[PDB]
Amino acid sequence: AYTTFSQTKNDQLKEPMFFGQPVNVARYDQQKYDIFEKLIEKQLSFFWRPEEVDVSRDRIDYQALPEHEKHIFISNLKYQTLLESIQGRSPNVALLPLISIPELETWVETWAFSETIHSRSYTHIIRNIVNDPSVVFDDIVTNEQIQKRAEGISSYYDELIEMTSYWHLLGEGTHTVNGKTVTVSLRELKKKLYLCLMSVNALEAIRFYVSFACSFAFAERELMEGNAKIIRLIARDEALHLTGTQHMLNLLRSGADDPEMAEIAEECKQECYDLFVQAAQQEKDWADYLFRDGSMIGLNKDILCQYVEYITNIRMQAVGLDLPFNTRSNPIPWINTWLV
Amino acid sequence: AYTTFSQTKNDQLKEPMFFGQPVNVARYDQQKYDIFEKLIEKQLSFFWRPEEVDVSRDRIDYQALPEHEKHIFISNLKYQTLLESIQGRSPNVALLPLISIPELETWVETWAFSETIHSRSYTHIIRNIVNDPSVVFDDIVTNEQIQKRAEGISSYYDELIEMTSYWHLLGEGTHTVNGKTVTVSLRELKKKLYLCLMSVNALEAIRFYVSFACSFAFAERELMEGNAKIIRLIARDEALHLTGTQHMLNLLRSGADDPEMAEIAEECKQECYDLFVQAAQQEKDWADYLFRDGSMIGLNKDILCQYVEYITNIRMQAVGLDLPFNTRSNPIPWINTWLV
Ligand SMILES: [Fe+3]
Ligand SMILES: [Fe+3]
Ligand SMILES: [Fe+3]
Ligand SMILES: [Fe+3]
Ligand SMILES: [Hg+2]
Ligand SMILES: [Hg+2]
Ligand SMILES: [Hg+2]
Ligand SMILES: [Hg+2]
Ligand SMILES: [Hg+2]
Ligand SMILES: [Hg+2]
Ligand SMILES: [Hg+2]
Ligand SMILES: [Hg+2]
Ligand SMILES: [Hg+2]
Ligand SMILES: [Hg+2]
Ligand SMILES: [O]
Ligand SMILES: [O]
Repeated sequence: AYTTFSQTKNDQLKEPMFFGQPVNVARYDQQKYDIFEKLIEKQLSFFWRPEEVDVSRDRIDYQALPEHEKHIFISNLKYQTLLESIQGRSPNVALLPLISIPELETWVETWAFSETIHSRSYTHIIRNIVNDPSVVFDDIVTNEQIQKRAEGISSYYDELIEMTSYWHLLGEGTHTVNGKTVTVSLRELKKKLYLCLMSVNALEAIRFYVSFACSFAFAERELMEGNAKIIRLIARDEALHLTGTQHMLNLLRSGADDPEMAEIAEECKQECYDLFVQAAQQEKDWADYLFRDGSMIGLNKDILCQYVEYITNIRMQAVGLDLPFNTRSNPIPWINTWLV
Repeated sequence: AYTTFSQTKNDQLKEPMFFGQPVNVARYDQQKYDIFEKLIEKQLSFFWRPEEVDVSRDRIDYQALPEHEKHIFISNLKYQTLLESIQGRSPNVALLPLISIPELETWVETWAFSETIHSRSYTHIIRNIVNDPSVVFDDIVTNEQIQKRAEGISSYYDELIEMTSYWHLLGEGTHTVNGKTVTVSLRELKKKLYLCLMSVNALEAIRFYVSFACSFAFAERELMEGNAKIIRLIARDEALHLTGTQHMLNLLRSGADDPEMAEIAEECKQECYDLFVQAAQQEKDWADYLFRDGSMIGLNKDILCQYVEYITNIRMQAVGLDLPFNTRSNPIPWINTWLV
């Protein structure tokens, strides 16, 4: 029941963000929520080309790094690459088919595009600091430790995508597919989308910032400057991305959009909460692998765990969730230098 | 089923363009088909922003235009806008779930993004010439003369998408859904893909170029020059888009990527041929509506039909199809000043 151009003439200002009539005409002279049009404009003004960034000094710095520091740097970079690869395609494949207002549709496609740029920036770095990029990339696929911290992200997207396909193909109701009773509930699909959004928020607002911190710890040492410039540009984009999800989520919560969504947000707020807690624990567990061969002066498991609790509390409060961790001050104030 | 991150470590250099294992790691240090990485690079270097183009004098030009000429200009514009709206979302929703090599996946996302920039530019133009955009945007959805090609185009995409979902959910075989038998064949799915692709090639290589001619005729008379500058940038991007689909199609029919595709394409060559002729015929018929109240300088029914046939022959030959029209030289050499 999905269409690349619905023939019904509809008022796009009255459609909900998700699950309404598929978007027809892409117009930008008006919007239901101008925040998304503002995000598109901002992201477009931030356009940057990875290959332009000079990383010729990074090869020297990297090779000069002690084995354990190279391990920290490379493990962190491989994790960023993993998430970036997923973020480049998922917003488009999982969300795009469910959007019913033009400004949000284009925001998602712009957001997804900026992610491929980030992935390209990572190839640019890897390619210039290692002899064979294939070892780094192949390792990303295997290596349980990396897939361990990312566990749950791709599977959630995949589940939303599958449920969406059933909805579009069969419509709401109880069906019989190859002798099996398959239930298709729009309410259930909405919750899956809602929670997918919460997970993407946790991903970009928490997981990536923890990685930024690890990257900048080297920048603080006057090392890996090329990579540092790239991380600064990426973080600049990420701030827009998480701003977008925080708005989608808080707007759905307000009851000003789809009424059922506000009900859903309230109904499963414990799931939203649990999603962040698990995400936070995963970042902590990752520390054991990251520092397996040793840590660095101002970068270890304790400092990383403290930062996770710090950033998690801030992100959760921004979407109206109770705080799971004790409140504390920024364990690494030096990161402000590299951010904003 | 589809996944946003296949856990199997595979060789992306040996996967076919479509239907192979979903792409995991987005890497750009290597590629099976170099052309896609070059197109991404070129498209990025062509980045531009509609808002930066001065279109301040187009409103006065449009108002002074004779009624029939206003009709010609606005009808043409509405058609282009319709097509960009489709091209912005469709490549992503339709092709992404079927791509199995990284360079092709990112090209499609970059190509799609590029299309949203074009849609944004049309809003920029429309807002600075009618000061009442809604009338223009709503007519796109319902205009009978326009909503004929749109239907066929959206139909190919929609059918491919639907068959793709069935394949991903149920796989090949004979299934039952609520008392009905549902057959899923990979051969038929591959044919549909080959068919969207051929149709998209005609959309960008023929349909849009005819519209470019409709647009630059005004520029030749030093009118609607704001619009003209924007169309030049769009046509510049379009050359890359058609180059992309041409390579996809030639690789698929040559048998170097998938022997079954080469086999399938040879079987439906007559269908493809007719598909191309039909597209050309729709563009021709559009002339009766465009010049129903009179034609203009250097542009009329006969000239347009000549250009359609000239362009169609070139594009079809480029993808290995026979020429349906009598050969001739460019009927409007002056167009080359705005194209290539
Ligand atoms: Fe990113
Ligand atoms: Fe992001
Ligand atoms: Fe376009
Ligand atoms: Fe195009
Ligand atoms: Hg998700
Ligand atoms: Hg860190
Ligand atoms: Hg819920
Ligand atoms: Hg919640
Ligand atoms: Hg802690
Ligand atoms: Hg198509
Ligand atoms: Hg024309
Ligand atoms: Hg064919
Ligand atoms: Hg064809
Ligand atoms: Hg003709
Ligand atoms: O990002
Ligand atoms: O295009």
